[PDB]
Amino acid sequence: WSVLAGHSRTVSDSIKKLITSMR
Amino acid sequence: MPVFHTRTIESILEPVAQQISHLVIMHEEGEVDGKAIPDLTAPVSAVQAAVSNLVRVGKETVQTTEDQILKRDMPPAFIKVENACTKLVRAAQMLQADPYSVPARDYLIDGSRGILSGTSDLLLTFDEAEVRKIIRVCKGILEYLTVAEVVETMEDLVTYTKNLGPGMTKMAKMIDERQQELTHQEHRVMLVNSMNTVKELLPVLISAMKIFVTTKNTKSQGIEEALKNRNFTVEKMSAEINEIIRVLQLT
Repeated sequence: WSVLAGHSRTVSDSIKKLITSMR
Repeated sequence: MPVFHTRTIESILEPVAQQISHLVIMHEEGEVDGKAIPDLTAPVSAVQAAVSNLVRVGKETVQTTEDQILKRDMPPAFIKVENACTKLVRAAQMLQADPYSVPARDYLIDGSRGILSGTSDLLLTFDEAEVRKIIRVCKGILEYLTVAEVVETMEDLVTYTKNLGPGMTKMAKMIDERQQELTHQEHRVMLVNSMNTVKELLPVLISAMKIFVTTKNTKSQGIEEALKNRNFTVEKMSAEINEIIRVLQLT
């Protein structure tokens, strides 16, 4: 329910932190 | 490129969508083609674990859940997103070897966009389903309104209203808590008006009926009329409820 969203929000930071990290 | 559908997803997914553009400008105006793009194995693997988790829970969800459209539609998210990573890992790998690697940069973009997309869909399904439950409720009410045309005594009236009044409160709860969710004011409005419009025929429906039940039991004149000021009420109520249903189902 919100647990599902819970994980999808993570993936997002996973990414952002990543795209960040190139610069 | 469209607005995100509810504000829970918006919060989640916009921050990413944004940044993915930031990357894109960057790529295509000269110059990630400057440096180094440092060993990126770690950030990626970060990304991989998260997604692996996500799938974990999607898969959990599929294998529970009564919703068979859920069952059908969520799997591909898992791929879209699983495949996405493949493209990230490669880009990593490519960069470890050659920091100036140009197809790595495209791969990176396209991984992210993939993940956005997957995750987006994934969230859109669980929500589509979340809307479908609400619908089931409304239909439940709709059916009952049907049953008003047989309430013929005091006994049954009370019986009838004992259930209607609450069924209404449950729908009411969720429409309201649903409308606060959406990103389109017209839809937020439409809903609310159409629900307020119903919140308020409820007692009309009652009295409409009371009267039918009074005059039937007095064996007298314009049953005929109560019968219609009543049925109409059910026609408005119903007409409105299908409208709510309609709205729930929009982009």
